[PDB]
Amino acid sequence: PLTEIQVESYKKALQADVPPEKRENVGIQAAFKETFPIEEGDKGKGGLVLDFLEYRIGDPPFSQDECREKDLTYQAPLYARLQLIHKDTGLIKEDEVFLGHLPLMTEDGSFIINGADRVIVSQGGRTVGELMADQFRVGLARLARGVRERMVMGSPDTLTPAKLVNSRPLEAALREFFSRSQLS
Amino acid sequence: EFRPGDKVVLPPYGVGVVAGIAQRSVSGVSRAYYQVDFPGSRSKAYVPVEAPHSVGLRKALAPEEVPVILDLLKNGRMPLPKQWAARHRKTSEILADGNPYRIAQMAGQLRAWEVERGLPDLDRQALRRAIHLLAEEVAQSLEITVQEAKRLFEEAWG
Repeated sequence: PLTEIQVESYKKALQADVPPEKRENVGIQAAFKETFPIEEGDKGKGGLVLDFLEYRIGDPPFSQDECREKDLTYQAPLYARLQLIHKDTGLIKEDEVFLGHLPLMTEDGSFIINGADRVIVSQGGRTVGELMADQFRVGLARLARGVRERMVMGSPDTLTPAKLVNSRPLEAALREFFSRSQLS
Repeated sequence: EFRPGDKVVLPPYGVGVVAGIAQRSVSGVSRAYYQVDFPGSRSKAYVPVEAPHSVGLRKALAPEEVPVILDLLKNGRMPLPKQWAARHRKTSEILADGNPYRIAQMAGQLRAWEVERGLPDLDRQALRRAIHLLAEEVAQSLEITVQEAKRLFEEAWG
């Protein structure tokens, strides 16, 4: 079925059950690894590196029901394990940080956006995951070229992955992607 | 120099505990690190063994370094810059370096002002942040809660 590939498109796009090390360079993992690492500075000055280890997805605040009986979304928070390394001193600081909330499919094949049981569609051969997985790549693009802008206002000893990162650019990237979608 | 289970401090994330010695290859160069785990945090730090003081790592206060800290909060005085810009710079440094003794002595001075002459909010935030940090390292050292470590401080002032 059309809806079968899609609930699978999305399925492996996420690898949300795969042990990160057993996760493959596909979709989200691809997006992450394409984006990361981010180097900046001349190595000597504030020579920096922000690198990706893995992402985790923390299960949704509510099951289908509650996201439904409320003008909100069936979402899971997504966090990623990052390391900041000073090329100067060799110190690594590893935080898990929150990047964005992330919408989930039903076995039916739909999302509960702001309560609305909306629907995205397979275009130009691209499937659900793919079309989305590239939107992921977008936010991350925007987020890099952030992180690396912060990288050059100094504060080396003060800096942390946490401080290089916020949730806005990825929030936006999926905000827009899902404001362009059908209503079942 | 440092051993697993050692309670430690690493500016800026503060107190932690040496997990063990980690071997990471990072950017094509494999090296040994001390691994530091942070409080209910999921955040870690990896410090090269070759020189860890060099990079800010230190032991935390022993339970017997603690009463001297409490005396600093109670009776501590230090000279501070005339002008607010330079003063905030000094305090900003003291807070960053993470020297508990220097921080306690600063905090003692700042609190003193808060009483006699009055403390600017800007400087007040330096005091709070100082308290915050000291309460966590004292809580760690005596294995009491942070709320409990603060309450200690509160009494040291009256």
